[PDB]
Amino acid sequence: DEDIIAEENIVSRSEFPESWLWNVEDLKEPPKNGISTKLMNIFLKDSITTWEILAVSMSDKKGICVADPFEVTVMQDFFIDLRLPYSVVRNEQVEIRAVLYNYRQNQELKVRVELLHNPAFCSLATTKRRHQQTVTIPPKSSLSVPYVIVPLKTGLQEVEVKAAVYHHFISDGVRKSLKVVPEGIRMNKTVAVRTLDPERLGREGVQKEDIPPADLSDQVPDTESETRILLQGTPVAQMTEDAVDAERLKHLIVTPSGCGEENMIGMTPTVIAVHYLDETEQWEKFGLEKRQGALELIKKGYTQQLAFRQPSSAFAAFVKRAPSTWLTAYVVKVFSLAVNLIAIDSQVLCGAVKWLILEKQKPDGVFQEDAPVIHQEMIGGLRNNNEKDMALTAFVLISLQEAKDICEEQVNSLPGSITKAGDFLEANYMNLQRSYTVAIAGYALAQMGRLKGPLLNKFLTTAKDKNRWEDPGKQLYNVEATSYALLALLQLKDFDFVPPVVRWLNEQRYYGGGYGSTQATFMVFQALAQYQKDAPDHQELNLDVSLQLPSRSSKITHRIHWESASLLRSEETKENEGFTVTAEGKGQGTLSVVTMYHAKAKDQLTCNKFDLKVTIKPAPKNTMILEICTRYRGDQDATMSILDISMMTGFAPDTDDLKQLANGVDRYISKYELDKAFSDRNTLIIYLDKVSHSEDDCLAFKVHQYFNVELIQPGAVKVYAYYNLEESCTRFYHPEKEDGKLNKLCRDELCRCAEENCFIQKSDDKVTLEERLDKACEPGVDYVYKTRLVKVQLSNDFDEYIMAIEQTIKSGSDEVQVGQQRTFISPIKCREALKLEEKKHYLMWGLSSDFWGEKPNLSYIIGKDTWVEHWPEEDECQDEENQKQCQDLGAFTESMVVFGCPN
Amino acid sequence: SPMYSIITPNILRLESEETMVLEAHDAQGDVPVTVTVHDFPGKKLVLSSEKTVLTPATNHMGNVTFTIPANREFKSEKGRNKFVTVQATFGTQVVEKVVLVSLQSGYLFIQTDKTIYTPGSTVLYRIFTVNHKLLPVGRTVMVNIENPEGIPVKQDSLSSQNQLGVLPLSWDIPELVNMGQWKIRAYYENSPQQVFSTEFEVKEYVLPSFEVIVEPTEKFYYIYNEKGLEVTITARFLYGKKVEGTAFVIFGIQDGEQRISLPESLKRIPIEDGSGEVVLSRKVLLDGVQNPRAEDLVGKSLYVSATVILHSGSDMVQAERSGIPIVTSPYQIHFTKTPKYFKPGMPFDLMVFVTNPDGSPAYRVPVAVQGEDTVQSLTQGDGVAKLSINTHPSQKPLSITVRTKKQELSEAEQATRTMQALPYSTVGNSNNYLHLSVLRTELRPGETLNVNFLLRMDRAHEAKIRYYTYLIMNKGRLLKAGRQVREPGQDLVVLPLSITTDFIPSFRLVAYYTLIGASGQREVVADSVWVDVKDSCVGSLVVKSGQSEDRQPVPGQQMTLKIEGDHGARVVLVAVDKGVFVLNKKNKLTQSKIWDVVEKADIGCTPGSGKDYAGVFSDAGLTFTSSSGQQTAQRAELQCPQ
Amino acid sequence: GHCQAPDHFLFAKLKTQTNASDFPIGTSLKYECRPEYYGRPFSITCLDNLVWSSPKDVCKRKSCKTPPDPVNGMVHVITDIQVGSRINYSCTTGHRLIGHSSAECILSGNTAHWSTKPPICQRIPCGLPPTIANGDFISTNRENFHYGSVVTYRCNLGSRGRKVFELVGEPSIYCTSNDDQVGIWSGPAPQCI
Ligand SMILES: *[C@@H]1O[C@H](CO)[C@@H](O)[C@H](O)[C@H]1NC(C)=O
Repeated sequence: DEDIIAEENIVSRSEFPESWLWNVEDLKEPPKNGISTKLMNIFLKDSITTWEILAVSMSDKKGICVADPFEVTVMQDFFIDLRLPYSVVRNEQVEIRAVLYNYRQNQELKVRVELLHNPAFCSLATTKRRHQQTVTIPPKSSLSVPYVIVPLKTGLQEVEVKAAVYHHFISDGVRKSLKVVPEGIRMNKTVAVRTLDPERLGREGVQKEDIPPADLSDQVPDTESETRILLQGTPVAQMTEDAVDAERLKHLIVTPSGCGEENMIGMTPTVIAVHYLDETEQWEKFGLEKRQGALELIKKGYTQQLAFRQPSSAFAAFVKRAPSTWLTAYVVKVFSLAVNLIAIDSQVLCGAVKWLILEKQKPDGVFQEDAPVIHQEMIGGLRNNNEKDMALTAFVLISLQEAKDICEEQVNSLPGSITKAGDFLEANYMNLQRSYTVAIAGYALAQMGRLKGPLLNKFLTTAKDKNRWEDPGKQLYNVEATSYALLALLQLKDFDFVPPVVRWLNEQRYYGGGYGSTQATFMVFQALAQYQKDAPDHQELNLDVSLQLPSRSSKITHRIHWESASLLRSEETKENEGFTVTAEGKGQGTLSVVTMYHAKAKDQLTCNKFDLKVTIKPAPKNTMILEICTRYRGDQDATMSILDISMMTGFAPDTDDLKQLANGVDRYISKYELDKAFSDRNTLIIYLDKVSHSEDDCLAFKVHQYFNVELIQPGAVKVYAYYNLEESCTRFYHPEKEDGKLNKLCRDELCRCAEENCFIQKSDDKVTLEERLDKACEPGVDYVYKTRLVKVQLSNDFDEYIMAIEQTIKSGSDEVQVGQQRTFISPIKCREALKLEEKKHYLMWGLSSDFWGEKPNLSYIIGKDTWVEHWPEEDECQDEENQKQCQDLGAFTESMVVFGCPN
Repeated sequence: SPMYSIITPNILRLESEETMVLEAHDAQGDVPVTVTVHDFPGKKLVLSSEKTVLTPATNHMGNVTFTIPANREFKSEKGRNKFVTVQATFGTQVVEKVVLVSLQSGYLFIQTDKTIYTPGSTVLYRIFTVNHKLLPVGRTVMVNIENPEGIPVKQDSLSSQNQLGVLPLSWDIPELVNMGQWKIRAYYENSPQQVFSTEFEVKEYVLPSFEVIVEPTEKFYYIYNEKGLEVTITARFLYGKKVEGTAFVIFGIQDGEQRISLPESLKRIPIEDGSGEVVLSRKVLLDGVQNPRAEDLVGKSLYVSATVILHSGSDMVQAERSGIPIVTSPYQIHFTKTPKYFKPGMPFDLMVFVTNPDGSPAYRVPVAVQGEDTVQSLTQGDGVAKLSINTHPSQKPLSITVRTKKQELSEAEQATRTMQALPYSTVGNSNNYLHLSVLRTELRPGETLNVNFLLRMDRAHEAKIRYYTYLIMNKGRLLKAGRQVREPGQDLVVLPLSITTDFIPSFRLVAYYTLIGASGQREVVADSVWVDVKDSCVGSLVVKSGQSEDRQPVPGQQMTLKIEGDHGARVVLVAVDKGVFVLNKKNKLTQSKIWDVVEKADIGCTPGSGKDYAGVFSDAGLTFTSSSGQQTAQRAELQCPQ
Repeated sequence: GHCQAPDHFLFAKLKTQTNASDFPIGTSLKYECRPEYYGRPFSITCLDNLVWSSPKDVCKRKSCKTPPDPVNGMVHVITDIQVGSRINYSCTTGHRLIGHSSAECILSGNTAHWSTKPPICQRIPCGLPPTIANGDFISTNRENFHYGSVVTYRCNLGSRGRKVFELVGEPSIYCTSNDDQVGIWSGPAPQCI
């Protein structure tokens, strides 16, 4: 044009990030009055907007600080705002908008605006021709320029528009991106659910699983898919019997007093109460201040007990009384358990043990009581048995084995005495008549691991109902014996037998702490503590899972443990493929495989709630009449609605006709557009109060063409509800184009743009022989045929010419033999320029990109590079005006057939 | 009878520096002290490592600073609570207390670059790893990313070591993705129980051309106002220029989580110079709902949805103001800053917090307690007003009713609330109390604060009090410990207290004196108070313009940026288009949120005082133990009672 | 009569015959902006005062586009984006640069396009963690490791479970780099014995 910057010289603004300046900076500046100051020279991006800057500081002294936001307003005097949606559907015709803003106070700008040509889009801008308008923008205003385009190839494409003003330095451009989504909808297809139990469901403890590819029958070609695999471990907890409520154990705290016997009777419940509450961790409901007090009581009991310790290291009731074997053994048994609690002198303990062995042990390995204890209620079930040799031998032996680890490396005669007594217990075991003795000697032998075979069977079969070891007599003996038996089971690690026993003990509701409750209390709480200590609360979980994907030679490894049970394993693959899962180890897993893809489902595209019919008709310069009829789909009439109307280029509504609508009831048009100039209204919005759901509500107005130009763009009509823009309907209108649709050629799911020239530029300039020869010898040119038009099949859109090929000059990638018919497709509107009629002959040539469908069934398309030249009939060659043409045709034909090209 | 006492924080934390207060009362010579920490129960010898010597001229008081090492966490999600045994020996005498343990290592904060993302884009996020002192620490941190359904789709384990407490991170949102609210979860390796989280939205969107902001004339609605709800619509371009267009506006009533639209409230208004007005009439409001009584609508909210459409018709932007309360009164009264216990015969200081229906603090609002005349007060900037009342010696609970005294309201529109306080119980009814009075408000670092110690007791034993022991608790730890001296006959003494940046956001001041009371009986009397400090950064961070103000910068032009901060610190930056925040302004990182998270993590559960000395200590988040047997109760609970 | 040879602007070019020194009154000469610059085509005329006309601001110099903020990277720009200017790229921490660090503002003479392409800074990868006997490491990630990833060791408990051996020597370790290269482990500490 006149005095204007060229389009090619304009570099459009491409950068529109939503976030940036992710920079990291340290302040090294020496402080002036405690404040360091760094200056940052940065680069503002292309976007016109206010940028908000948030900073966070981290210091090794002052810590973390979140600064207040800082705004920078980025703007120009004249600029383009290109408004594009998030995503557009492939092959569907849409209308985008470019809004030019001129904010200059007193100055109006004469503007040239141009849309660039992209192969990915079908527009009025061709390869050799631009689409450009010239519009005037008043000071402090804006102007919207509609563009109608059809997306072609999927993926992320680019839309670029440029603009420059006349007689000024002002210019601008916008280059954005847009996602082209194919037809369909996201659908989640669940592939496989596989339960993993390599122990139960696996062979050789190993379970391998085969997972096939997803169905994806209705998947859209070339679209992506994502397969997601989840490994979920399942925790299996075993019920552990209820621990004894600490509310019942409150009475077991007792201040130790009295002489050598009573002191132990009082020390007993306080010692075992700690032991149990420590393992059961019930102190919280018991209270934490009580423990140390109890520890003081224990220390007291021990200290007082040391006053009854004789020079022989043996213990007896009174210092004047002969030493008691059982009492000393029980003192050992208690102090052995008290090591975890209070400080205890190993010399006193191992000394008592040593005295026991070197004094009270008989040559047959039997321990004997020379001086019986005074309290016969503190010995428990040792009474009435008559088996007391065995019973006492067991008791003492147990007391010896509890003190072993402390006294083993001190007293040399300990293991000797242990095995010595053990032989004696072993030999006489099978003759036991009373369950109590079976239990105590049972536990006695179990610590040596010497309870095996027949003896163990005798121990197990003694239990009534496989729960309780009991004899006829007082209950406490049966409880104590059952406790001993529990210690025995736990020593031999038989957990199958255990739970019915513990269920019975707790069922007795015996918390101990009464007259002669010493043995019962101590042993039942020792046993019930060892139970909870050794009781598994879970089933072992170790999972070794491996994944073999045909797309990855790399081996995928995942290990699931019992602490991992909460954690979920996730793996993803973009390729749909069958894969193998190799699982091993204990535990129960769950495997889920689910794919997400694109479905071939149709249509998915429609005007949801709105029916819209647009009719543009010539009125009886040029004046026409645009009529819009609409009806809402629903049970009620819609609320306030919007009619967004664009204009065919060079058109404007009749300013007079608008007022009758605007002043009419139920219709509203803003005064902004009503008092606006006749020129520069290409966009008019009619606000409707309602649209009927029963019958069509229609309206019409006249449109004048103030500017005559070639190839005008169809106008658009968009109806929508104010609360929802997503639900709408879009219609186009053109006088010479059907339904406002642009010419585009589509078969299957693919479409190509028809908006270019129908064929090669016609003569003149008159074509010579060298021209045809050189042009047809171009490496790109594929086929050259001499043809005859058989029959013209017209349609609503595309014309199909049936051409029988009479000879093949040049052959392309298509295999076609002489005499075979072919079909040529041309856009309507090019039919009168082609002026093709039947029975006449023509010469055609084209490229390899013009084929319709796939080999070897093809249809030909006439493009801008397609050559069509009428071949005169033989009788018509005699005419004086056909001479040069016929000579050229024959020449070209035989030159091409016989000699071919030199290149 | 020399008495040995230990003061510790109520709850102990792992891998955090804790302090312990050692005291020897009425002793002679230099007393050595050894401090040991063990597992409960049994002996693991967690930290024996702190040894110190209490001496005269130090007035027999000393610090012990230890950091407890972490077993990490074996079990479990269920718990349960773990305790440790703190034991201290002075030369002979043993004093021990078992303390509850929280597994919290420190705080974690997550910053995302935007508030909303698109499928096929990248989410940039930083993780700030700090301790309880909010100082930077390198540690191991577990990170998870949860989809709307809750399934973590990505989990890693990272180390912030040598990163200076900042972990830069990124995640690529897939192209085939579930739309909704996505969540970034993170926690320390040693503490899976404490999880910090952030949200971000995935949606199909485009950045708009302009923004819409709707505002009511007032932030509530008065039920009897005939004018109805008045709403002003403002619509401005991103570059600050006003707009010309047409707006659609409609109202609605929100009750519970259920919303009900008002069909006849629909209005179409023109937008001129980036402004517009619309009014919801009381008639339409009361007609929309058939409930005939108007007063039923109180306690409900209103919402306005405005949709602005350009005159080009190309761009359309919607905005909403929700939670507009329908109230009988502009104000409400809250006691959450006032202690629930009083010292009989001593001045009781109430702090009344008056707020607007939106939660914003009211400014300059007259309040009083019936009854009547002598007391009156105006609400300050923080929205809190002080009312101090005299106290009767009686044991009857103090029932206080506070009302707003603002003029022009009909008393129907006056806000009222009733509280009750309970008498502090003393030892053996000795009637010996202690009153801590701190008056000044709007306190800032660098200021000094006079603390008034008022002693109440018979003058027979008054000469035996030569000191008060004071403790400054902050951020769940012990900030300071000290001794305020008292000469015989001094009933009210003053302690100057320097205020550093270490008192932010706020602090607690506890104080106690002990003496041998009637007939060889040891009495320990204590009191506490809570002081709010102005919320701010410890240091300073400013980002401003580096050039003179001439005109706006043009796209593509360079800009010099000025940053003002502390020496040696590391600064992380982000720049966001404001069109983004039009769509989502939620979950943005703010210092206020940080201090909020800290103030929610406080172990002190009460504004001050207590039912007794043990109550005073425990409520203020402290434990007091003595060789004479006087000690606090046991808190087994991790959270604050409610 | 007659205006002398016109002054040399040198940022604009005349392509047409200048065979003469003394030009007459009212004669338009066409000055097009030099290829190093860009501006609208204009024409200068004699004032009739023997002096040539003054151009308004028709012509301007050029620049090469907008430098993008790359993913996980910092762009240091000194001076301006004008032709012949240099800008630099730096990955701050935990990433290696693939590309050319120094970038140059260019003139190909038809149009300007950056000489080097924006580099990519990628997270520092690490090899397999050091393997020790009798014990294993636990993590959700095993096969593929990236910079900053921390792994923790443990000792195998067998089946029933028992305390076997002892965990010793700093079980937790992470990937790091003391140079910009493939990452190496902080230390090969752990043992189960
Ligand atoms: C403990 O003593 C140190 C000096 O050794 C002092 O810096 C610190 O402030 C004291 N701690 C408290 C809580 O007073």
